[PDB]
Amino acid sequence: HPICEVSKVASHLEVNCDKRRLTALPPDLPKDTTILHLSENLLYTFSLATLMPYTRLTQLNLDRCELTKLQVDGTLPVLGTLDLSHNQLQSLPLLGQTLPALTVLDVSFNRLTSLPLGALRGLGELQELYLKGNELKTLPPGLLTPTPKLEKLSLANNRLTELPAGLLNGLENLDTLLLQENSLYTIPKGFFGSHLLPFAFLHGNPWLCNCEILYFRRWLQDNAENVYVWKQVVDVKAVTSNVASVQCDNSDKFPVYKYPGKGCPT
Amino acid sequence: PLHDFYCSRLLDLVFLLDGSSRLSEAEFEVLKAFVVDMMEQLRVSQKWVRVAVVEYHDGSHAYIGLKDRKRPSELRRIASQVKYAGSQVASTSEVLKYTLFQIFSKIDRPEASRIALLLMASQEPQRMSRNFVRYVQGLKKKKVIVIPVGIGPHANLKQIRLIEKQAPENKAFVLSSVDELEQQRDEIVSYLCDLAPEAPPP
Ligand SMILES: C[As](C)(=O)[O-]
Ligand SMILES: [Ca+2]
Repeated sequence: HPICEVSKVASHLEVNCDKRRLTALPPDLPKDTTILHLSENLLYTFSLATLMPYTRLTQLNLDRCELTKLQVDGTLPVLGTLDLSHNQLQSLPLLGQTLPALTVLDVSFNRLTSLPLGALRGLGELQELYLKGNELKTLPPGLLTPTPKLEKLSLANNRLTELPAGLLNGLENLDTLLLQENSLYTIPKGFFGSHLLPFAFLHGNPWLCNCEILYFRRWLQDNAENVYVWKQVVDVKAVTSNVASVQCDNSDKFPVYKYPGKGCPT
Repeated sequence: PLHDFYCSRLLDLVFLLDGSSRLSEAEFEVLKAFVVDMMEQLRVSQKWVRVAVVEYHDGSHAYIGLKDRKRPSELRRIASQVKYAGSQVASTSEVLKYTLFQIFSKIDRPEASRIALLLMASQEPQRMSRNFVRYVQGLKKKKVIVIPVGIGPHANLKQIRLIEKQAPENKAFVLSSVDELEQQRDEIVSYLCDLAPEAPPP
């Protein structure tokens, strides 16, 4: 190919078109491409239908491409991974009818202010969803209903003030939930259900310690070993167990799991 | 430097560095030099051979991830500059938990050998070891080979033996100090070479 680098790693045909000041998809890519890197280009707009000739495409990286709009139509039958992180998307595209085999979706660090109803419909194979670093205030009901296989969910560093009571419904395989650095103040009763959740990040929220936090306090007490702090300094990412990181707003860093709840109804 | 031998393999290799006070700062530098040596011998390039580097004490501190797209010399530099923690506690259970769920959760490259090199010099409080076996079994199901390297007289031998019993491939190495790292490096690297599928020299 005259523009992009073509490389073969094991069974994968990796095509590298990144960091090339591209404003559009280069034509005549190898038809047996399985991985396409378009990262760090000047695309601003892109259309998934233009990738339909590449019937073996399983991974697509469109990160850091200044995307403001992603046109979605046609079908990429075997795409498993889509990276749309670090763009400027204001609305989440509906990918379900175009990417039925998608298992990983990353739209972190965009400009999402809301998620549409039935946003994830048709994405039955989805296992990882990253929406960290957006501007989400609330989530629609049944958001994760069409994604029962979900294993990782990242909603960290948004502006969430509430979570839907049935957010984690039907998620028997969830192992990582990231909700740190939002504006959450309470957890609805029954939110976590009975499913074991190995990793939960809940620090950096203004938890309101009143009688409404009691369900949360109990869950924290029962799951103290599953509550973690996420911290990135320079390039080093740190993940550390610390249930005391979940703290009451308007206090001397008082941990929610120790909140007495004096005067609350029994 | 010129090592005794080199080999290119289709391999995902995770270095897990004990960050307890059981190792002095100078000894930790020997551990880090050992890691860099292995990266050189294995011709690490984040292409056919990918690496992750985690220092663990109370929690996991990830300096390199398998999908980090950086040039080899930068990877080696990063590993050599891993900060000494010298903490009281280095939890093996937490770092294996982290490895199972956060590093090796998704098998994007099933043809590659997956190895967790667990470099141990300390012994976590038994309070933290309740799910230790579950995590080793978890890695087994994920086709991840766990290679415990015990360093010094304070290495958790009990956990090392437990790792061995979960799967035949989990070969253990027991060293008297960090000075034996370079002495047994060839044997450890050789085991990886004979274990993993071959890769083209870049
Ligand atoms: C020859 As040497 C001890 O640097 O592997
Ligand atoms: Ca050296």
